[PDB]
Amino acid sequence: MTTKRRNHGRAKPPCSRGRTRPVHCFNCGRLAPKDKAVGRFVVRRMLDQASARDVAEASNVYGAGFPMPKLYMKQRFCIACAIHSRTVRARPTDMRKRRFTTKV
Amino acid sequence: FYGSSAAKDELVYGVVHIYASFNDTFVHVTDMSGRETFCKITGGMKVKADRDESSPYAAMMAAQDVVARCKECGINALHVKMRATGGVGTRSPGPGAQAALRALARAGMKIGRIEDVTPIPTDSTRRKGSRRGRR
Amino acid sequence: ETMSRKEWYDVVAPKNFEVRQFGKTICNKTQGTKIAADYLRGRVYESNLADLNKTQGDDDAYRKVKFVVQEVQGRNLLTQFHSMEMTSDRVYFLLRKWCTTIEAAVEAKTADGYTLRLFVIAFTKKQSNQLSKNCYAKTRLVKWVRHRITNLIRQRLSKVNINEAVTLLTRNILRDRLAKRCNPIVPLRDLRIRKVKVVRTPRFDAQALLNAHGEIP
Amino acid sequence: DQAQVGLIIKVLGRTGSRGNVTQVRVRLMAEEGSPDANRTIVRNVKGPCKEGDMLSLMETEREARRLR
RNA sequence: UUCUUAGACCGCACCAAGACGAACUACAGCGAAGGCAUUCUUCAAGGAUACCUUCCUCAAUCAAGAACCAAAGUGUGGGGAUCGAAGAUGAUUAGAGACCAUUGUAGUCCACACUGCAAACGAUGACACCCAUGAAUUGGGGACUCAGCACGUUAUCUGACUUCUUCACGCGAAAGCUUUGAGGUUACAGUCUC
Repeated sequence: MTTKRRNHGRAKPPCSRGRTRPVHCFNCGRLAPKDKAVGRFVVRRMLDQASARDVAEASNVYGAGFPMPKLYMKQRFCIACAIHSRTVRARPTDMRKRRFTTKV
Repeated sequence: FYGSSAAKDELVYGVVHIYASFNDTFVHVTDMSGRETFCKITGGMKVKADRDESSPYAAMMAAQDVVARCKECGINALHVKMRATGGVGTRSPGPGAQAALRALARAGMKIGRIEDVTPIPTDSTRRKGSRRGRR
Repeated sequence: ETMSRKEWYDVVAPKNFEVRQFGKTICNKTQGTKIAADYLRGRVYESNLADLNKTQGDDDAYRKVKFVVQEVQGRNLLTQFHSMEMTSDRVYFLLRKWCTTIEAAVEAKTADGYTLRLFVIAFTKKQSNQLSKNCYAKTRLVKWVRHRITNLIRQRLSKVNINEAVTLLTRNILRDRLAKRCNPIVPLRDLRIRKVKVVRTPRFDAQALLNAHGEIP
Repeated sequence: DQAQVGLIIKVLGRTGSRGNVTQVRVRLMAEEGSPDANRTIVRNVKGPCKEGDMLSLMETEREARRLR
């Protein structure tokens, strides 16, 4: 019916591909096309600040000695998935058209 | 004693595999070999009721009985390897991580050279779920 | 307990590491004709690189080293190379989206009958002046970089034995050359060895092993 | 029991939603210069609190809220 | 539900078998469409560009007719790790192979045959002309050792995909569409077809 979104909720432009590979979700296991799927990059700590202190005490070769590593992952979510944990939210008309590119 | 008597008055590096998931938390003991071990501790021994066997409290309560058995095995320093979950599971550990570490540090064990050792695929099989997901 | 029949040993490493006894390990007693020494052989013992060497622990404490047990002797354990591994996290630090990832594998056969898969990795680097959002490259500028890699590694290591070849990977003499030589083809950010896996082991020989440790402590 | 004083160093903020419980931070003045790397634990509190209030602690190494 | 002292879970080492190639992977590319992602080697192609080479109207679009065509299905043989319709068991519920959980057959893979049924969508038929604003990207062209090289910047051009979330005129019932048309149409006629 009505063209709600010009790009159709995709990063896939018309008249190019018409097919982009499916990708699983790290929530519910749902598949969707890669372009539709909602990418985020996490940078998840291996220790809270509160505990970081306590462990860096007992360390000598680590903590102070070398900066602590972090678990990195890419997270591709489904639409429904994203919305429900409210990391993507509905926006007014003027704002929906805005993009921030791939930068945070 | 039972432990060090030819490595005594010197630190000894164990290794500790920590596996944190949303049904239980495990704390294991290895000696930079992985071919021999001394103790296998599960959250579920210390705390009962399946929800609370993966909770932070489970971890810490278990961790103190790591330390108890390490000082009888001559182990003093502990390398640590944090593990999340399977390669057809998620990439997130449960809440029992970050609890265990602090409990050990505070209990006078040394901690150095922590690592992230987890099974992440180059690619693997179709993930459990459906096309339409769990719902 | 089970500690009634336990014992201890050490782990001796080659002379081309700067720490000989980096480990203190545990193994069951003979307990009849089962024989403790049998079990001890082919056991893998991991470490961190930066503890085991006192040189280039600055460059990486993000490398690990493994070994095997070729021969049990004394309370010692006489070992030889198994793998060297870059940690999972270290490559993410490097990695930037919008820069091409290159990789490659090389079968590198030494002077000895040992043989090594050398996995390699690399990434492209934007020029100092830039306006593009892309550091994307042509395909001829991919394979051509892999070309010099395979050449230069095979070349050197052919006439160099297993022992002294390990040294080049740990002290990262290889990496420096590789990163330098490839750079005019495409500016690289880093070039690294991801993983070093041992394929073929040719023999067990008392002499070569003993000599490769120098004098046992 | 253990009765271990601590001074409420500040009002950490509002956590919970019942109108009952607040989450506040406790600083240890119990220590005499004994090693603590904790060093100021967050504690959930029952009923009204105010800064500089001493209170006894039955527990230590509390991170309060956690992920749960 | 299910699995465990006949030692599970867990850790390390090694091996077997089958699928797949993460991240990097994009308001990017190639292909007529459907579609296509590890590396090396190999066979035959396709598009774009460059040219003071060649041919000289050989064209455009299409009833008839021919070829290709996602997934699920059917035939025969091989394979069968993972997931999984049907089935089984446990919950949830007033009722529940339900949605959920543990299992599990067909199927999921490959070869050779069929089927031609999709929101096969850009819901926009094909070819051709004219039509403005700004900033980028993708290829080519212009101003020792796979090496008289490769990348980048300034400027120009031809060919592709799209954005102005300051797209000009105009059109449309509005949403919207804009050299990339649904514009140049009651001042109604470029061409063909469904």
